[PDB]
Amino acid sequence: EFVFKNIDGYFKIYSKHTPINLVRDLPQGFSALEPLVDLPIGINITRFQ
Amino acid sequence: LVKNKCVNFNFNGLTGTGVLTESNKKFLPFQQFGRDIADTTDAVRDPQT
Ligand SMILES: *[C@@H]1O[C@H](CO)[C@@H](O)[C@H](O)[C@H]1NC(C)=O
Repeated sequence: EFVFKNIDGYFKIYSKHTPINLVRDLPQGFSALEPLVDLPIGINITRFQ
Repeated sequence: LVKNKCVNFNFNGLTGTGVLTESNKKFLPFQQFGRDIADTTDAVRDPQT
């Protein structure tokens, strides 16, 4: 799982990696993302692929 | 680094006065600060060490 947020001039990426016992959907259990990378770029994005 | 003696401490433009002793509590690599329940700067990470 990776969460990407762009605020106040710098791009941010947060990632937490966990193996899941059940294939269907996503685990109900709570897992908190730990920042892996923080990038200072002024880039703007209105689309992602 | 002086320990066990009250001394003025400045870390990255942050200044506080106290006795600095090693903290048993451990935190993840990304974190650079520790705080108390009163939103006070309870613990630090020496930048050099
Ligand atoms: C950033 O993106 C938004 C949405 O596309 C746009 O309105 C804005 O002009 C862009 N660039 C800057 C420098 O604000």
